[PDB]
Amino acid sequence: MDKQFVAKVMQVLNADAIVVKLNSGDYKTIHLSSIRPPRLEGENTQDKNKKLRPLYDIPYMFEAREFLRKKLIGKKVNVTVDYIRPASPATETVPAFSERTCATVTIGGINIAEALVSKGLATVIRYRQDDDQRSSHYDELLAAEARAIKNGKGLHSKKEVPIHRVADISGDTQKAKQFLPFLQRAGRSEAVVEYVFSGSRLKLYLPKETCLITFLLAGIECPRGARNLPGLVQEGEPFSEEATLFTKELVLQREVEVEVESMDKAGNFIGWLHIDGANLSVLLVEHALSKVHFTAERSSYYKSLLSAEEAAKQKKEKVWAMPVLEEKERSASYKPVFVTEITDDLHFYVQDVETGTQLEKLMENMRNDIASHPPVEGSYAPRRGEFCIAKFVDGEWYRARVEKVESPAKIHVFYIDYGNREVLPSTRLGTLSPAFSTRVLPAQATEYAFAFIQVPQDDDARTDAVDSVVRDIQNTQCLLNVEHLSAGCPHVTLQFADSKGDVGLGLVKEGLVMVEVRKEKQFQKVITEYLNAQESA
Repeated sequence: MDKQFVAKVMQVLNADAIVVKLNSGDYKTIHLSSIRPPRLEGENTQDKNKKLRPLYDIPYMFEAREFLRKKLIGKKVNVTVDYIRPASPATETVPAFSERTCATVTIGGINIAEALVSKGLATVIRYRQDDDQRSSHYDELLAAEARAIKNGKGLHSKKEVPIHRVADISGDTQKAKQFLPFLQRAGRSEAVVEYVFSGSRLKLYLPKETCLITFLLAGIECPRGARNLPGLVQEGEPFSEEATLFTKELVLQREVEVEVESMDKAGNFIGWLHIDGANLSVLLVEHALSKVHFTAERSSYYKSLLSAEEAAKQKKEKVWAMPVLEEKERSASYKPVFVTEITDDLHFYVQDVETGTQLEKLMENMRNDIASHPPVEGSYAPRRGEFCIAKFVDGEWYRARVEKVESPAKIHVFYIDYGNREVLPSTRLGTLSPAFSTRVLPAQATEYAFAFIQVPQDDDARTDAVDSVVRDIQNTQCLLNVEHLSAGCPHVTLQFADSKGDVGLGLVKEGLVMVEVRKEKQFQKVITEYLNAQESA
């Protein structure tokens, strides 16, 4: 990093630091040289044990953060690094050894640290040795402190300390229901974006109600992120990361206006966010970082959304756009699994036989809980990627994940413990209680493919291969051995529980499928075995 540079302020980190974006595109956290933000170090706060919120509980911290935010957010500042501390001595830091790049930050001729100090919103560090590194405008900082003292400002004031009371109904369903009608009736409410969870979900501060809420953008579907929950590991939807950054760079810590239309089961309010005359839902669609949802159809913003989506789709970009390690010995470790579903593209789902009892126990517990607390028919509008419970054709409830929301009557779900898919009406869906989520029992179904064989490209040929497998192993216990991973799901070999005959090899024997050769040494023998079968077919 250079000693001097001009950079754009992306976030105000409390009262003594900011995050800037360099011309190179990199982000840097910069602390203000020779000043300390207000801190509660030295005072007892047992009354706030594990409930202390620095922004609101530290004397003058809110005032300092707001002064900096209003003056700098989204602006270009002139920076000159004065010194670097290898490890901050502050009591609370993350991590325990945290470097601090300390600089003089100026804009329009105003030294930011000097301005904070003059208002008593920061204090000047005193140095024991004249050789200690300090701000290059140190004398000006001390002059500012004299003014703060003279005028009794901020931390130098003798007046009663200003108290800040801020309610927080973030992701709280019962509390959200209490506020919904009021927020809907208020029309456009002023708010400050405090956090951005993704391209479309944010945490907002509403000054008029001195309350914090979580908010989801209406009328669109924004790409979801990665997952690595128990039994569910996958990359995020395309451009989920860029969408988040788009929203962060545009609205983080900006004053915006929001219209609340409804709320979801998680306590998130759903509505429209307006920033400097623009509609965020429309902007995301315009930049091809989200798509229009059917909920937008009855909205006055529908035309703008369609126009944006039209231009985005024409560009055909963004949302509209394997060898393995060689090993000496081949795996060979067959374990009992229960094959539940065979897919049309010759893939299949299985459950671990060893945990079958755990799934049974969970289903009894969950279904008994559902029987006691029946989901309200039609009061649930699922969001893509959300977990839920779904009522299958057998009339029983199962854990599921929403994969696509076509309309209120057509919700595409995936039964996470079995592997089958179904299109159902929202009336046959309900919320999945935390007590029965993957936090308690992992998703039980795992997707696998046959190793060493090529899935027929010819529909009729593939259908015949699938029918054979369904007939031979669907809904039966088999032995499975993981051979290797792929760009998709893992490839395995299956053996019949009794004869222990290789299921995939059998498809080769019958001439239903061709062999897919692997180059890795561990498969030297098995590839010859498969190629021989193919020859004799």
